[PDB]
Parts: sequence; C-alpha cells; structure tokens
Amino acid sequence: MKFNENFVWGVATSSYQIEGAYNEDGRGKDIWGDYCSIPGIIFDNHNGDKACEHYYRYKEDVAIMKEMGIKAYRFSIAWARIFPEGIGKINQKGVDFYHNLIDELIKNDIVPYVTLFHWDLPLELAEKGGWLNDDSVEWFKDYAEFFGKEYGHKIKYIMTFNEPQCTIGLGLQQGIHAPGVKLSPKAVLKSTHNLLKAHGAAVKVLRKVAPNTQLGINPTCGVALPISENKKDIEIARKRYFDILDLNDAYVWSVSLFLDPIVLGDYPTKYYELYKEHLPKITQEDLKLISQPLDFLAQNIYNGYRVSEDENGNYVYPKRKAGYDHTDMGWPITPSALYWGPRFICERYNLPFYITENGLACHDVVSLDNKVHDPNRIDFLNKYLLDYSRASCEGYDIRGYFQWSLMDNFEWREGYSKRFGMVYVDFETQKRTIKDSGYWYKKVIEENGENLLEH
Repeated sequence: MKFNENFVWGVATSSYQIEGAYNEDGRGKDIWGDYCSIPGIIFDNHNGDKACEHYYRYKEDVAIMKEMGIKAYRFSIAWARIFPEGIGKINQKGVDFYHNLIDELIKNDIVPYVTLFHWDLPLELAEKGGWLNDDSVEWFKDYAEFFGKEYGHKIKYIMTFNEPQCTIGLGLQQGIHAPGVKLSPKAVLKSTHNLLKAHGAAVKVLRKVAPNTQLGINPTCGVALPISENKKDIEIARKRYFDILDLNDAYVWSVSLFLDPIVLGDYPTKYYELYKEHLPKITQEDLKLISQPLDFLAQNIYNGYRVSEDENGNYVYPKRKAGYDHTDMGWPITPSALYWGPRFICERYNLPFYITENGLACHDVVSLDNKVHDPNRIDFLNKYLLDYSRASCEGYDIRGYFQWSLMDNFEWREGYSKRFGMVYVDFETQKRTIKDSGYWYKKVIEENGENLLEH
C-alpha cells in the first residue's frame, strides 16, 4: 500500500500557457501578454498568442488524456476570457469555451480541478493598480462569484491563487514575472494583503453560490531540507521552511507569509516585528475574511535545499555535490522535498493535502523513430513519488498528485525553450506526441503506485 485507494492521479496546465487565442473570441488582454510585448523580456520574444492552441484543440487534448487513463485534470480559468475588462461585461464565447472544456472532461470520466487565478490578471485591472487597489478584493470576489454560479454544479474542486509567491514576489518585488517591477515593501505587503483578502472573499462567496465545491489554495516555495533525520536538525529545517525573511532578501518567498493568515488566522509574529514600518492597514475583519475554513491545502513542490546553522544560530546552506542531478532548468533533483514539504505543511496546518504541481524540464526531442524518449523524467517522477509515498505510509493526510505539465507549453520568461509536459508539442504543426513518461504514468495510475522502482 504505497498510496491509498482514493489517491488522485492528475496532470496540470494553465490557461495562458496552453490556450492561445489571446486576441480572438473577445478575450481581453492580460498582464503576461502585455509583459511579453516588451522586447527582450521573454526568451527569443516568445509570447502566448498561439501557445498550444488548446482553445481550439481541447478535444484532442482530452482524448490524449483518456488515452493515458488520467482521472483528474488541473487547469486554470483565463479571467480575461470571461471578463474581458476584469469586471462588468461577460464574454459569452469564453463562457461557452469552459463549458465545452468541462463537458468534454466529464464526458470522458476526468474530474476537473479548477484554478481561478493562474497569474493572467486582466490588463484593465492591472492598469487600475492591480493588487495595490483595495478594490481588487471585490474584483476577484465577483469573478469567483460568477464562476461558482455558472459552473459550481459540475466542479467539485476549486483553488483560488496558484503560487502567489510568483505573482507578488517575482511580479512586484523582484521584477522577474509580470508586470516585471520592483516596488517598495509597502506596495508589496499591501499587494500581498489584498491578494489574501481576495482569496478569502472568493472562498466565502463560493460557499454560497457553489456549496458542493471543495475549496483550497496552492502556494509554492523551496522546501527546506534537514541535513539529517535528527530531531535537532529537523527543527532547523522546519523553522526555516516557515520563517519570515528579511526585507533585503526575496522576502515574499515564504510559506507562512500567505498560509499562516489563511489557516491560522494571522500573520506570523515575526511579520509584525520585521515589517513594522511597511505594514499595511490590517483590520480584524481582514484576518477573519482571509481565514475562511478550507477543505484542502495544496502546494507546488519542485525541489528543496539543505539548511543548517552555525554556532551563532545563523542559517548555513551547504554546497551541492559536483555533478548533481539536475533538470533542463538547472534546477536540482531533490526527491526528498516531496516528503519534508508535505510533512511540514500537514503538521502545521492539518488539512487534506494535494501536490498540485511536480515535474521537471527535459531537453526532449522527437527522435528518428518519431517517439519522444524521456527516461530522465521517468526517473525524476519515480524518485519523487517514492518519498511522497513515504509521507502517505507514515499516516499523513495525502490525497493526490498532479504532474506538471500535461504538455510542453509557454514557460513564462523562458518561452518555449523549456519542456515540462508528458506530451510533446511541436509549436508549428501543433502535433501532439505522448512521451515515454506518459505511458509510464498510465501504468502508475492503474497500479496505484505499486510499480514504482525502489531504492
């Protein structure tokens, strides 16, 4: 019994990365399409105008998902495809599209998992300040309210914000993601506060208009890994994993900054002390709105880092061995992150836990045999599921795993130079090719993980 019988095996995509049709059927502009229009921002000036054309080819992608026997599909809704201006007028062809997509999923016995916001903020609301605007809490509530009223009767799982660490940190504090700016701590924490408030308002209104839909959120962070399994070393990694970082660091990359207000009802104590001169207006109704009860907690986990302390109690980060296992991103391959991550999150928050994203980039090619061989992805996934199974076997309330991605897509700043899918996509012909990892993943679902090679 590596995993439980109810375990959920899924793949994950996002709207801007696969859909295409950025300027068709009344879809409004968003921040990433706007971000891409700045020359030199994206690798080779790629954009998401066409992407994988999933908007037009969704039936084929669902047929491919049935071919691999995938029972759950995580995807995101393009806010600008339903509300071209963020608020007000409804774009029916965008409403019809997600109807056609959802119906195709149900028709093929695939359970939809919906992400409301996957970074594609409607450009009209960004030009109104984005998450700096206190009205953004209402913009997202009305967005969530319409989606719950229109689709709640056939969507059982909804998560609000995918990886707010990127939207806030890379987008507004580090200038790495859209809109690409580096704002003040006041702006960043005010933007953080309104995003959390928008999350809670979305949860509260979805309990009213879609009461049979389970709600959650999937943040992300590097997983602090203990140097050994001694209680003294595990506590160092646990403290770092939920720490609040200094203002001169990339302080948005914190687990507790977002999830402690959501699950525990307030920011950590360190937040009020370190950020005292940059604190936003925080009322108790704010914290009450943010801390709505959730049905599940999720997390995108890709890698982790060893962490320790010296004599003075300062964090020490040991080097990685020369030639260490890595991906086409240069990211390290650390399968133990899928154990310590879920373990730390479950112990601190005690909610049903999903892994919403896990995977790696591989320099995949269509070989001479017209197949795509990615055994490195098979090894990466197999090793990560082994440590994830250990957490399930140890009694933690683990519910599922969504492998990023289903198909190669637009990898943001990297464009199409990085391939994360188990399905190969030639971005000219739009020809799909299932990789060896896809057929291997089909057997994993059918065996519920009892085929995972050990050691």
